[PDB]
Parts: sequence; structure tokens; C-alpha cells
Amino acid sequence: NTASIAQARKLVEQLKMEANIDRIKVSKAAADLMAYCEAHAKEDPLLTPVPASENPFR
Amino acid sequence: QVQLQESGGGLVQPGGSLRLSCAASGFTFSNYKMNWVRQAPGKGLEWVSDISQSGASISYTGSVKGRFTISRDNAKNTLYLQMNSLKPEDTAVYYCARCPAPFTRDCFDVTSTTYAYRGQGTQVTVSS
Amino acid sequence: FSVRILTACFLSLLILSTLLGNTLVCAAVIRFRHLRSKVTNFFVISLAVSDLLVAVLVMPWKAVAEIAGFWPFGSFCNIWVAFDIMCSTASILNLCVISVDRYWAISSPFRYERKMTPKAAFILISVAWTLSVLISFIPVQLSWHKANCDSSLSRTYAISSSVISFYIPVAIMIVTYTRIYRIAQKQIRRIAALERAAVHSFKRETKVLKTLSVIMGVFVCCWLPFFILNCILPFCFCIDSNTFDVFVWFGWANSSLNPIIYAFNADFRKAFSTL
Amino acid sequence: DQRNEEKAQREANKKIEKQLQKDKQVYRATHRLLLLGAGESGKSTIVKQMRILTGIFETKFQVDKVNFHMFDVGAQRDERRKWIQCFNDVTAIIFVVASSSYNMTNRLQEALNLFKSIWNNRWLRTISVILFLNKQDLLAEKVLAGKSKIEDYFPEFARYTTPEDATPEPGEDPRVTRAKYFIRDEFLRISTASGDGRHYCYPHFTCSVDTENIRRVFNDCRDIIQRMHLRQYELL
Amino acid sequence: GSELDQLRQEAEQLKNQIRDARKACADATLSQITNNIDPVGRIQMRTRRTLRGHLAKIYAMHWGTDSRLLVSASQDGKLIIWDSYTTNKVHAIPLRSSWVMTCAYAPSGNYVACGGLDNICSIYNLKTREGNVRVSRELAGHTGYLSCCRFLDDNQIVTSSGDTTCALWDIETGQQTTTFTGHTGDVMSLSLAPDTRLFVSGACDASAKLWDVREGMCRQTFTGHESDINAICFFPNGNAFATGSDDATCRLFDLRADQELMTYSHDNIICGITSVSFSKSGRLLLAGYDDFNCNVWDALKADRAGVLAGHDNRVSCLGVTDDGMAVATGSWDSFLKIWN
Ligand SMILES: C[C@H]1c2cccc(CCC(C)(C)O)c2C[C@H](CO)N1C(=O)Cc1c(Cl)cccc1Cl
Ligand SMILES: CC(C)CCC[C@@H](C)[C@H]1CC[C@H]2[C@@H]3CC=C4C[C@@H](O)CC[C@]4(C)[C@H]3CC[C@]12C
Ligand SMILES: NCCc1ccc(O)c(O)c1
Repeated sequence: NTASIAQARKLVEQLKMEANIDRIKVSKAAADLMAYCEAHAKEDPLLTPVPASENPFR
Repeated sequence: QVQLQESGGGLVQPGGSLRLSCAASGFTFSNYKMNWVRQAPGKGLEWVSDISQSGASISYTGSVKGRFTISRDNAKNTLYLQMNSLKPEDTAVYYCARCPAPFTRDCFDVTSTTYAYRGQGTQVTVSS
Repeated sequence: FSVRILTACFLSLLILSTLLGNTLVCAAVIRFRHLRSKVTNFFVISLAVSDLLVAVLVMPWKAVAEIAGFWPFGSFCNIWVAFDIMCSTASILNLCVISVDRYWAISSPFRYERKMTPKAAFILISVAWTLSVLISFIPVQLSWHKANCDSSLSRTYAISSSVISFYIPVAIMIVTYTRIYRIAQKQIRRIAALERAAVHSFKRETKVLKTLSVIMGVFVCCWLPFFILNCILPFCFCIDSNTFDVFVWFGWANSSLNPIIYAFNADFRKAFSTL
Repeated sequence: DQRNEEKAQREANKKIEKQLQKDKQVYRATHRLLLLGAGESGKSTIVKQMRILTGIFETKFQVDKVNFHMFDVGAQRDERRKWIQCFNDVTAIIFVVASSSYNMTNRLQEALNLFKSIWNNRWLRTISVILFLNKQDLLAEKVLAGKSKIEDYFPEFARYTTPEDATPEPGEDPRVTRAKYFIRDEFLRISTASGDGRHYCYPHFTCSVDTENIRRVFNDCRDIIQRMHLRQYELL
Repeated sequence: GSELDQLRQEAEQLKNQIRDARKACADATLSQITNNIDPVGRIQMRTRRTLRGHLAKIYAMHWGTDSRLLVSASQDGKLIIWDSYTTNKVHAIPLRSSWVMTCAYAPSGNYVACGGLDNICSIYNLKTREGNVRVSRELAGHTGYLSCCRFLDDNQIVTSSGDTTCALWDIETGQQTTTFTGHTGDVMSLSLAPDTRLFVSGACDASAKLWDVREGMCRQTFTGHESDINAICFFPNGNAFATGSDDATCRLFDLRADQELMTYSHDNIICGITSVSFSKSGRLLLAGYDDFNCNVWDALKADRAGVLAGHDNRVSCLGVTDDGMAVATGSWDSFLKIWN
């Protein structure tokens, strides 16, 4: 049973270390995700159709 | 999150009746082949029963074949194991192990301990 | 075109169906790779290419001649007879090589996968095609198909060509598919020894007899009525060359059915829908 | 440069292609085999009875110039839902089941659910299973000793008798053959329940005789590639 | 009293507290700001370079930082190091074990990683002076199948084995500098963040636990999935990551949100996912399903941007170049379709 005790201790320690974090709003999370996406979209050959000029695959 | 809590059980007389209510929340219960496994004191986790995603492919192990009865409730997301005509060897902590891959008729939830989609376990033991 | 329009449309639709099936198999084996990387499928590719040849440079001329009465390209009748014999014996030899490859894969599957390498498959295909070459082009170049330019094979060479173009293939194509039947029904009996015993038969034992009647029986019922007259007509109560022309198309009718017979597996039908 | 590193890379690719074509011959020549069981089900004896062969991870044997790759899994973890998917291009799945372990635990039903998961798998559905009913020498006396019966963990035994198409071992109690073949048909009941035609179980009674078990694998693997090619040509 | 049940109920109340904290910062979702940006449309990528050099089914692959040399793993015992620009095989590494499940290209291009049911991470040297490829480091400390691994540098890597534990290895000596313990199920795939300071690994417990390479502890636990997370890839921003599990759904979790933001679900597809990768901008979520087709999921619009044709077997490996130039998709048909 002490194996289950150690497992439960590890799980409760992990849950304690997970609960005391800075969870930002999902609004702001999606906001910065969208910001990074639209900022890096100008250099995404997969997102926008890339011509066969600078693309070494087409 | 996958989480399975089985209510009921306890200490009853051998040959009576018992019913476990396995609360299946966090996944599409009507799309997984949910089943029942038990782990007797001194024995490994043994498969008990099984039911399809909708309730067609119903199977039981030889120790409970004809005695127990499994029934899934896709509306309430609950898996039941109606245990009838109990035996002195039914003293085990029954888990609600779930098949991991949905829409499949195969899974490996009869393995040893530390299984992901397995119930917490209700100590269903009988007297003599 | 009132009474001859029936046979005209029949010949035209036969040519179109042959070409369609042949180019479908060709596109499925050249575009996709699940029908070309397999060593077994190379012989089906070769059969489909021989059928393409019989449909592009054998059947068109014979059909326009039948629907016109005369013979176009009068100076090219010898080379047309060459192409006809070539494509006919090439179809027969490709069916023979498919049958012998399936027999190697069924009788000795281990020896089949160890010996039947894609190099050996190419060797077998080249052997069939060079047999077709020495049967058609070499005798025509020496004018062995003679004794308004009809195919009249010389009885000295007809009994020597048809015996090795069709009869020697159909003799060994009989035994390979028969030995396949004896081994397939042996495994089916072993399946019934395990399947019927599990629930404790002929529903699947008649499937192999049905599927062998399509891969061999249809080939026999199509080419043999032509080759049984390809050996008697040069010898001569036989039938004239008028009704013999129908049996000639009954032979090429098998080339139209080969994509429906040998390219009918689940692997080939997957690429047929997407193409 | 233009043709200094380009043509050199092409020559290296050609050499790699030659090596890969040389290795493809032995890859298609050898037949990979998955050796697994329900846990101490006698698979160690099969590793012992396979070319007498980095511990129990893979054994290779060659019979009649046909090499095989029998991969043992006696060093992995209990959960077998992901590493077993790597055996999708495997030729045979040699399921070594202790035929006398229906009570010691109910290892048969544990092996049945293991067989049922291997049979009804999404990737192991196109691969047959060479059922090796190991521990048969213990089953030769397990049903008569009373220490391990079938009805306590398989109620279908009362409704079961020795099949007419069975090949009993000379000198065995009909109750043994009725129990030995019940375990065979128990795996075959879920095996033939698939009805796909792409894979069939090969039940053999192993550990009863000390003959070349790889010869039994050879004859089974021969019919495996037979029925696979027969299914390829719609002949079975 | 009943320390086992006491710790179980403490873990339960902590789980409820974490769920309440997640829902507190979840007043909105990623699907609620979809009226503010333009969609991407159904863009059908085509097989630019086809790689047919493998003998068995391709289970793992990885791109190089040069976006030119890609490596791939298969059960035939060969680790083909392709050249995506010219369709050439730069190397064909003879693997020790036939069945391998992981593949990782070094960030410098000098090393490569392999491993599988052998529970051994075989590191091979690529730019070595010995001519052909040989083993560089034999990382053998795992007790389960080494599912996936990634290459931090030519000194230390992290491997996700099937022993429910990940471990940050060390190519210098060959020992686990720190073991990432905490997964209840066997780990199936891990992903390195662009900062390479922390990583998240998706296991078979529907919980892609976020780890930290430096401290060696579990940072966060993302329990939003329902089946075995076989695929995972860190968003190019470094604060988010997607996951591919067997429940036929992909989910984009966020490290700063500790929960799922987007659910890439579709009723037309019921097969699991074992291949997940993001593009250069992260807008396209290349998700390799088990229906032989890869759905280019839009990370912000909740729809696939056009499935990928070609492969006829399950795609268990898929990766996008470091610059997003192309995505090499390898399936169980010994083929590698590179899409663009
Ligand atoms: C499979 C069999 C066969 C069976 C039927 C037909 C043909 C030739 C094609 C034909 C036009 C006759 O249909 C062949 C040739 C082929 C190849 O020579 N072979 C053989 O047995 C030859 C052989 C090989 Cl490979 C290997 C070891 C010994 C020997 Cl002896
Ligand atoms: C001109 C007359 C004599 C007929 C010539 C026969 C031609 C049509 C045949 C003979 C050998 C055949 C080739 C044999 C093998 C292969 C490899 C396969 O992966 C693609 C088709 C391909 C490349 C075949 C194409 C057609 C082919 C060239
Ligand atoms: N168009 C059939 C003509 C033909 C076909 C094959 C032969 O072997 C042959 O001698 C003649």
C-alpha cells in the first residue's frame, strides 16, 4: 500500500506545483497567439501559397 | 479529463445482488468501448465484462458469465455492472477500465496497474 | 449503316472498353505506387500494356476493315498481321506469366518472395514479350503467315505458332491455376477446419472455383474458340473466314476483360475510383 | 557546386539505393514475427525452442532457407496499446498462451482479451496470429488433478465437447482433449468472429511435444503468406 | 486516518481547484475571436518531393534546421536521411533494432536520434569523419518503448519512452541528467519549445504534461484530451502547443492558460492522430490522422484547410520545416510525401 501512498504523494505534489502558477486569461492567451500568428504569417510558405520561385520544393 | 468514479459496492452476502455506478465524465462515453475489470487481493487486474460503444457487443469473463450483467447508459454517461448471484471469489476492487481508442472493438485495459483510463476502484467484497 | 451498324457499334464499343480498361490500369500503376511497387503487379502491368497494344494497333485496323468491307493501309497488311499475332500471343503469355507467378506465390510463397524479385519479374515479362517477338515479328519478316489481305496462317506454322502462342501457355496455365485450386481448396479446408470448428465451408470453396472460372474460364471461353479455329481453318467441316472473324473478336474480347478480371482486386479498385 | 556536390550527392543516393535494394531482398525474404504472451505464459520456452536463441528482445531462425525475425517483448511495460502497433507490417503474431493457466488468475481470459485486442485491432487486423497453446504438458494432468478446472473460469465448457474434426493426442484422456480443444476454440471463437478474410488464427498445441516448434511456425507462416496471396488474388 | 484515501481526496480537491482556476481564466475561448481575422480557405498542398526509399512502414521522422535534410525511421532497421531539395538519400543508417519509433534531427545537423521497442536511444553521427554513419551514443536507461524524442543540442537530448517517464539524456557521457516522472500512461510524443528551455510531452493518459529541461520537474499538466496523445508540437510562439490523440480530436493547449484553447474536432473523421506539427506562423496545424489523410487544421478558425491525399496507410510521422517551407508526411506505406 506504501507504493500507492508514494504515488499519491507524487500526484498531490504535482497538483500543488501546478495550482500555484500564473494562469493568464484565455482571452489574452488567444490574443497573443493570434498576434504571433498574424505577425509570422508573412513568412509562412505553407499558410499563403508560395510560388515556385523561392520555394525549393515546387 | 478522463475520470471514472464507481459508486456502490461494499460488504454484502455471497449470492445476493450488487450494482456499481461508474461515472464516466470527460470524454464521449457513447463512443468508447467501456468495460469492467477487477483486482483481487493477491491477484492482478482481471477483465470482468465489456460492452460496445452503443450496447451491442456485450461480453463477460468466465468467472462472472451468467452471474454479472453489464449495461451502459449513454444518456447519463454511466457504466453499470449489475452483479447477481455473487460468489466468495468476487471479493475484489472492481475498476471501470475504458478502452483507450474510440470507435474500436479492441483495447488493452486488462494490463497491470497504473492504467490511464481506469476507474478509481470500488472494493466490492463479500462475506462467507 | 442499317444491318452492319450493329456489328459496327459492337466493334467500336469493344475497342473503347478495351482502351478504357487498359489505360485505367496503366494510369493506376504509373500514377500511384501501391500498384507498381509490388512484384506481383508487374505482370498485371505487362498484361495491361499488351492489351493497350492490341487495342491501339491491332483492333482499330481490324474493326475499321470489318465496318468498311475493304482493308485500309493495304501496303501495311503484313505489319498488321505481325502486330496482331504479337499482341495476341503477348496477351496469352502475360496471362500465362500471371498464372505462373500466382502459382509460385501460392505453392512456395517463401521461395516466391526470395526468388521472384522485381528483377526476376522483369526477366519473366521480357521472356514473355520476346516469345511474342519470335512468334510474330520473326515469322512475318520471313513471311510464315502465308501459303483484301486476310490473316491466313500457314498450316505448317499455324500448328507451330498457336501451339506455343496459346496451347503451350493454356496447357501450363491450366495446371498452375489447377494447382492453385488444389492448394487454395486445401487452405479453405484448413479454414473450415478452424472456422467451422469454432462455431461448433463450401460458401468460400465455391468462391475460388468462381474466381478461377473468371481468371481462367473466361480466358478459355474467349481465346480457345478462336484458337480452336486458328488450328483447323489453316488445315482446311470447318468454318469459313467470315464467321471466323467473330471468333477473332471473341479472342480480343478477353483483352477487354483482363482489366475487369485481373485488375479487379481491392488494391486495383482503390486507384480506379480516384482516377 | 553546380555539379560538384550535386552529382556527388546523386552518386551517394545511387549507392544508398543499391544498399537499400540489397537489404530489401533480405527484408522481404525474412518474415518478422511478434512473439508475445499473457505474462509468463511459456514464451521463454519458445525463445529457448527457436534457434537456441540484448536479452529477450529478438530471435532469428532460418528453416528451409527461410529466415525469420521473432521479436520478443519480455522487456517492455504492461500497457501494450502503442508498441504493438509497430507490428503492422509483421508477418505473424505468435501468441504463446499457457494452455494450463485458466485458473493460475484466469490467464486464458487475460490472453483472450489480449487475443481479442490483437485480432480486432485497427492495425493488427491484417496480420494472422500463430496461437501457441503452450504449457500443454501441464494441461495433460491439470484437469484430472482437480487443482484447475475449466467451468470455474469458463462456463461454456459444460456446453462443449471434443470436436469431430479434432486430432487428439494418442494416450490422452478425452477430458484433456475436450479441455485442450476448448481453449483452442475459445481463441478461435473470437478469431473467426472477425470475418474479414485477411487473417486467420493458427492454433497449435505447444509444449506438449519437444519437436521443432519453428517447424510449426514455418508451416503456419507458409500458409500465412499462402492465404495472404490467396486473398490477394481473391482465391480465398 | 486512511492516508491512501486521504491523499486521494486531497488530489481530487486539488484537481477541482485547478479546473476552477482554468475555467476562471476561460471566460472566452479561441473560437470566440474568430470574427476578427480572415480565414485561410481550403488550400490543397501537393506532393512536391516523393521519398520512396524505405522498406518497412515509416513510423518516425524529423526535419533539419536547414529545412533540406530530413531523417525518417522505419521498422526495416534503416534510418534514411533524405535530402528534400533534390530527392536524395544522404545516408542510410543500419539500425541495431528493426522496430524503431522515434526520430530526431540535431539542431546543427551533425547528430540524429533513433529508438523504439528496444528501449535504447541510438544516437548516430552524421558529419563524422569516419565516412559512413555509425552509432555515437547508446542511451539505454529506459524500461519502455522509446516512442519519440527531440534534439536540444549535440550534447543533451530528451526522450519520451513507454515506461511512463521522459528523460533528458546527455550525448557526452550517456546518462539521464534528469528524469521527467509523473506520466501515468506511457509517453507517446514530446515537443521542444523554440526557446529550448522547457518541453511538453503527450502521453497515453490524455495528459500532455509540461516539463522544464532546466529544473527537471513537471511545470504544468494539460488534461484536456480523452485518449492516448500520440502526437504533440509546440506552437511557434513557444507559449502554446497542440496535441494529437486517439480520440480523433486535436487540442491547442497554452502554457500561460494551463488548459485547452481550441478543439480541432470533426465528425467526419473518427480515427486517432499520431502526427501533429505547426507551420512557420502556427496558423496551420498539420495533423496526420489515421484515415491515411492529413488534415491541415486552422489553429484559429476551427476547420481543416484541406486534407492531404497520397498516403494510403496510417501516417505516424509528420513534420514542418523550421522555416515553414514544406511539410514532410510519412505514413505506414514506406513513403514520405513532402507537401507545400
Ligand atoms: C516459373 C517457371 C516458368 C513457368 C511457366 C512459364 C515460364 C516461361 C514463360 C512462358 C512463356 C512459358 O509462360 C516459366 C519460366 C521461369 C523461368 O525460367 N520458370 C522456371 O522454373 C525457371 C527456374 C527458375 Cl526462375 C529458378 C530456378 C530453376 C528454374 Cl528451372
Ligand atoms: C514494341 C513492341 C515489341 C512491344 C514492346 C513492349 C513494351 C510495350 C513493354 C516491354 C517491357 C515493358 C516495361 C517492363 C517494366 C516496366 C517497369 C514498370 O515499373 C513500369 C512499366 C515498364 C517500364 C514496362 C513498360 C512497357 C514495356 C516497355
Ligand atoms: N488475332 C489472333 C491471331 C493470332 C493470335 C495468336 C497466335 O498465336 C496466332 O498464331 C494468331
